[PDB]
Amino acid sequence: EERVKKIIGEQLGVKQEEVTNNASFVEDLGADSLDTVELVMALEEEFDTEIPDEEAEKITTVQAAIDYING
Amino acid sequence: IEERVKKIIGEQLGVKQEEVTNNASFVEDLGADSLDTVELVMALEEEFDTEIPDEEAEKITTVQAAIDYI
Amino acid sequence: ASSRAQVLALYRAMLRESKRFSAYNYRTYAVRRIRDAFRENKNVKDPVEIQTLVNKAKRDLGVIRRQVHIGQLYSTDKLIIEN
Amino acid sequence: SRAQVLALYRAMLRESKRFSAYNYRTYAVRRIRDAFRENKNVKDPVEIQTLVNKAKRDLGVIRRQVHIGQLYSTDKLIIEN
Amino acid sequence: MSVDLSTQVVDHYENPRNVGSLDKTSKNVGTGLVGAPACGDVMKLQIQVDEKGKIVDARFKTFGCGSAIASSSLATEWVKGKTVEEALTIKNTDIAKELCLPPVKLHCSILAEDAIKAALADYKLKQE
Amino acid sequence: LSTQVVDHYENPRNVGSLDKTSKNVGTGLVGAPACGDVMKLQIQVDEKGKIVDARFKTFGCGSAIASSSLATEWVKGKTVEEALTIKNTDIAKELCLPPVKLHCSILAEDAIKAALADYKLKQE
Amino acid sequence: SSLRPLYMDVQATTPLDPRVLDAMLPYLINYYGNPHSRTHAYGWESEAAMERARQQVASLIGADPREIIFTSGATESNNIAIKGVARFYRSRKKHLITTQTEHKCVLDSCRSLEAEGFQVTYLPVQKSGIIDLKELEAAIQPDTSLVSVMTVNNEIGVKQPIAEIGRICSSRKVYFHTDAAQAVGKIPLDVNDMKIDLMSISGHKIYGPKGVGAIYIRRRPRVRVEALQSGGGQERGMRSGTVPTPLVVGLGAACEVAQQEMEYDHKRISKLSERLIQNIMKSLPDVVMNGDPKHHYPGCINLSFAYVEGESLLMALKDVALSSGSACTSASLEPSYVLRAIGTDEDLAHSSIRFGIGRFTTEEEVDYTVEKCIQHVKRLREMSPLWEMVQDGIDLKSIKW
Amino acid sequence: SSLRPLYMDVQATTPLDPRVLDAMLPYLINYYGNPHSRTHAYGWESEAAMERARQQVASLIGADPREIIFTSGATESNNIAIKGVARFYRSRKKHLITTQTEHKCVLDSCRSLEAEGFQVTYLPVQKSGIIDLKELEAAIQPDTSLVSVMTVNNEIGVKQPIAEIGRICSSRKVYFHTDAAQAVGKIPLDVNDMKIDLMSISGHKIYGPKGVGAIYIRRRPRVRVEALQSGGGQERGMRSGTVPTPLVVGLGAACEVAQQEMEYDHKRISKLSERLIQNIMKSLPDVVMNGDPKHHYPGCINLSFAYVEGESLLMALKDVALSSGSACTSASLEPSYVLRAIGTDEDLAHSSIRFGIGRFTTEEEVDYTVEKCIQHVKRLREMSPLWEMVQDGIDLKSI
Ligand SMILES: *P(=O)(O)OCC(C)(C)[C@@H](O)C(=O)NCCC(=O)NCCSC(=O)CCCCCCCCCCC
Ligand SMILES: *Cc1c(COP(=O)(O)O)cnc(C)c1O
Ligand SMILES: *Cc1c(COP(=O)(O)O)cnc(C)c1O
Ligand SMILES: [Zn+2]
Ligand SMILES: [Zn+2]
Repeated sequence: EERVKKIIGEQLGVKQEEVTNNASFVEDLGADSLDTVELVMALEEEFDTEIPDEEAEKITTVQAAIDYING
Repeated sequence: IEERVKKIIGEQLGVKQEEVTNNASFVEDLGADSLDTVELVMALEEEFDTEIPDEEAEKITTVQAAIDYI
Repeated sequence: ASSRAQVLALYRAMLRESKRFSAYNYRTYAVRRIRDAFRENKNVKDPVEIQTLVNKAKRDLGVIRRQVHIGQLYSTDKLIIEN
Repeated sequence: SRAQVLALYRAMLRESKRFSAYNYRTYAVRRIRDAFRENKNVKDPVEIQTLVNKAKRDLGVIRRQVHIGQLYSTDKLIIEN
Repeated sequence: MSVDLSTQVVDHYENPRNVGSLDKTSKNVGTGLVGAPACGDVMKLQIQVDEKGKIVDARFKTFGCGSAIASSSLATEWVKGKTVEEALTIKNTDIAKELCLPPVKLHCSILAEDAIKAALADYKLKQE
Repeated sequence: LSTQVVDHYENPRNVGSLDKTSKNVGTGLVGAPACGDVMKLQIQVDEKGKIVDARFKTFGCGSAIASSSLATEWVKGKTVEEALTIKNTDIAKELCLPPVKLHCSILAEDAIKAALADYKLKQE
Repeated sequence: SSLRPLYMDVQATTPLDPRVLDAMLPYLINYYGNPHSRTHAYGWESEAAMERARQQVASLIGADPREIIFTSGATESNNIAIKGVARFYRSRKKHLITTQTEHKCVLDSCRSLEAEGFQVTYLPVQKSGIIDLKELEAAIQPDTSLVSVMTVNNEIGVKQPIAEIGRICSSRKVYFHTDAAQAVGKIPLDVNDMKIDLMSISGHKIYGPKGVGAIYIRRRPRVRVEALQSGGGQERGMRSGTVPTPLVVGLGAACEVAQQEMEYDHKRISKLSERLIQNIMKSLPDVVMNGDPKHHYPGCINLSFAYVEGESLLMALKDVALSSGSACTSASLEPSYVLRAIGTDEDLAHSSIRFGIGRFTTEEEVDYTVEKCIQHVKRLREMSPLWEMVQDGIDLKSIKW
Repeated sequence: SSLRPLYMDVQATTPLDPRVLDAMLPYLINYYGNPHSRTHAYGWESEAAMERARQQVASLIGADPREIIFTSGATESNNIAIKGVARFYRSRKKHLITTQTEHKCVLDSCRSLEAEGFQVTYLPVQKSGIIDLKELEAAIQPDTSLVSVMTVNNEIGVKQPIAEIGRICSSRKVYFHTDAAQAVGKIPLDVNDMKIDLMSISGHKIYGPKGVGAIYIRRRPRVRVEALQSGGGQERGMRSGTVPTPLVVGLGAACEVAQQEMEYDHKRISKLSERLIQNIMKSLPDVVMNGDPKHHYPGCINLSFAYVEGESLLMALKDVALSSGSACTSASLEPSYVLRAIGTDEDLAHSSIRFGIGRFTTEEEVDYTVEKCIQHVKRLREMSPLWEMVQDGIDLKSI
């Protein structure tokens, strides 16, 4: 369903419990900017979308990603 | 220098400009075969920078038809 | 029952694709040889030999497509007579 | 800048992942990653501009070679299953 | 999927037939272990014969190329329920024909033949 | 291939011929041995010993053509004694001739001196 | 970054036929296996392509595939023929016969053999450029090991009477080799009809890839050759080294295509050649064609423009890629030995240029080249002292150094 | 299931690096001029590209561009070095020195020279595959003109002590040639630091195109070499013939890329090699590595699997392209002379296969190869009579 959380952990190698909806990739999950790029690309491959750079720029939290991956 | 497709047609079929009446037929009137007509319609696509698609192009057999389409 | 129509599209395609060659020599040679070839075989009546020529023309159509594409990828200046 | 840099990274990854060949694809992706990460902490702007320009040339090469591989593809590897 | 590698050889390799070993102590089994010269291809072939001279089963183990393994397996299939004298008629050329072996791999067939003859010699030698 | 050579190539100055019968015209017709580079250079001398104009025609490579054009341009308005100081090495330096083409410069110098020699021979 | 000039120098090299590049690319991308790898699929597919190409060459020249050896080019091929045949029979035969217009690789190989104690006769040619068969017969010696004569001249295009030479050599039990680099794919060649024993083939002369060639070594009445490149024994032991798969694949594609289009190419190339020559001659006097037009390949036209130096004309035609046998423009200032062989006056030897008409040449290129040729020959003639003297009727008496 | 198998045979040849092909195509399409045509623009641009590539190669090996001669491959280069040097100085020197593990082109060139009246010393190697320097010094004679030793072996991957050999040869006024086909672009090479006089380079060993190579001929002290290919004198008269522009362009691109990526490639290649070896050794006993691992290039791993014949194993791994030095795999049935030279028992010589790890090999490829290798080696051992006897012990078995 919204198992993007799984993906996030796979991308960041963090326990499924540590992908809190209110979590920030950099502030909380220890990712750099590159990790974030590879993350949004992994979501592009998993959900068959093309969230443009101007749209990707706003994806900084898990709940934001879940939200976007609904439309 | 307007709908001078006649020039193009004349160049392709090598007929005098006077024999390019709007009522002229490529095969019946201007002595062209089917291949010559293919190269002709392509020549119009290249001259007017268009892509008269196949489903529409199939019906272009007269000068007035060519003028009409554009 | 004539394959005439199948031929014609092929002709059209083979000319159109050939006309995209970036290089003067390849473009001119391809177009002229396509024309002269179709015209030379216009009077063939044997359906099997005709199908043979059609299949060969299809292989050459794929070749022309790939080579025109590559020639676009590595294009260069036009010839002095091009302008 | 910085955003331009990241845009470059994304572009080179997206284009690289289209390689038809397993060896070319995997190699391209991994080398791009290791390269950007290896240069992550460089500070000299001139060397940075150099690396960026090199990355642009390598991006054009990646595009052209990916297209070539698409025009002349073949069967996949046994390990792709 | 190959070149000068016949399909029959591939069948006798990927699907080795009569692979195994018997008890050399049963006095009713003749075991011949002969190896090839130039190409260290070694063949171990054991045959088991009940009374009346008929081969009741055959097993082998071979250290060698695919053509040697397949040649030996084919040997065991051929050395099925034939006369101990019948086995004397097995010729290397029949094997090479059966498998379409090129000249470079004939060392296999000549070895397989040898193995058969090595086994028969031990059996007769087992009858004091 | 230097740019100066290209400029004198077809942009050559003073291409033509003069009247060989004039006692005031010196005509030098020199051919090279190694190849077939031939140079004809004619000069016209005023009463004061100044070269008032010169014309040439040369059958040879581009570097020889340019060498001769530069030669006639240089002898523009100089003294018959002044012109003797024109050196082939000055020509090759002016044109940046590579070593393979120095025979052109040597031919131009040779032509100049032969033509001046013809003039002096006509005054007697 | 200005516009590019027309290519009229097909005798030096030819562009790749896009079909050939398409034939090569799969092996430059995905099929990179070594054809000598016998233990996996990459080798199997590479070998398959190589052998297919071999059959293609054999089909073009009418030989058995087993008689085709892949090389790096026509130069290596001629080296193998001359040095291999020469050395093999050295114990009993030390005389060779070739001609003075042969390519520089044949001549220089023969020169090295002379430095090694061999005897070599360089047959002269008639003013037409064609050898005299009688001098060939009378020149053959009992200890003659090899006769080498090129099929088509690379500078003037004259065709030698290959078939009759084959008959002569056969009747004398002498090996016959032909440098066919400029003929393969342009004129019909059959080794058996022509009694040919060895033949040289260049890949980049027939719109194939650079860096690959072939040598035909007859296997029927077997021909013995000493291998020059030592190694692992590839190519029946005649040419050790890794067979360059993509290059030979391209070579085969080129030979096959040439077999398909040979007649058509000859028709239109001949038309363009006649057009160029006839149009230039009708507008410029004292222009002489070098080589007999009765036995001449139309794709190579060598013309001398009397009273005009070659390199000056080339510089005039900065928009057309050409070549000349002029002393000038040659590293060691040296006139073409080919033109000296046909007895060309020194002036015309310095006044010759070579036009190449090829598979891809257009009529427009021909007309442009003709116009510029007329214009600039006129301009240079108004600049030429020899022209002036001829128009005045002077006497050849220049002064030298 | 017509899927293609993994490539683990980088020592036989390597794919084009897309960078090299991109470097080549313009000269296969638009820039088709002959580099020896001096009178028009097509020739000029071809020559320009060719000379630039030359600077690329020289830059990779630290030589002067004038010291790089283009050839058709490493075979032609080795022929030029050995036969050329040997012939030039024949009037006063007729002894050559090489080793028993050199490539067949060096060996056969030396053989032809033997047929030409030269005497040739084939140095043996230690079981490690490394020559013994003392035997090299002691082997040189007053009329020794040339020493030939390859840098890295193509069958076992051992690295020879190039620098010390250079010192010795230099101190004796003897020419030093090295077949560097297996080292260029994989391990560091500097011609001057190593006192090298001639070196062979092959394009298709370093992700370049097939059909092109180079020979480095020193100009500093100068080395005299007799040209083998007669012709018009191209390449300073050493190698007549039309230089194949696209091929030399690709070779140069390959050399530049190799200079860029050599360190990275060595790091990950070495890590993967250690992975393969350690993982195979822990799961299959009686597997022996041929060649000293202390002086060894990780890209070439030659292993003998006791009690198993090589070609049967190769056929078992129908999903991996490999190689073996087993007699039962050569046209003329012949076991690898390299393995025989390093003293490997003949039986284990028949049990060797070669894994090559290259610039593009993935860790997944390594793990797959390891797993299938274990599985099929076990299966074949249960089929092997030598296995059975070893578990029970025994000696001969007639021939
Ligand atoms: P963000 O979280 O702040 O990330 C930090 C970044 C890198 C974005 C930025 O802030 C930063 O730290 N910059 C310092 C250094 C830098 O920006 N370097 C960028 C250029 S690195 C480079 O050169 C890439 C290497 C390209 C080679 C790839 C070759 C692939 C193989 C080709 C196959 C055909
Ligand atoms: C062009 C040519 C050659 C050149 O051969 P390559 O090895 O391909 O460069 C040889 N002989 C003749 C007659 C040629 O015209
Ligand atoms: C592969 C190899 C060669 C082969 O050279 P080619 O370029 O194929 O002619 C020669 N020597 C060594 C050591 C090699 O590994
Ligand atoms: Zn075997
Ligand atoms: Zn000159």
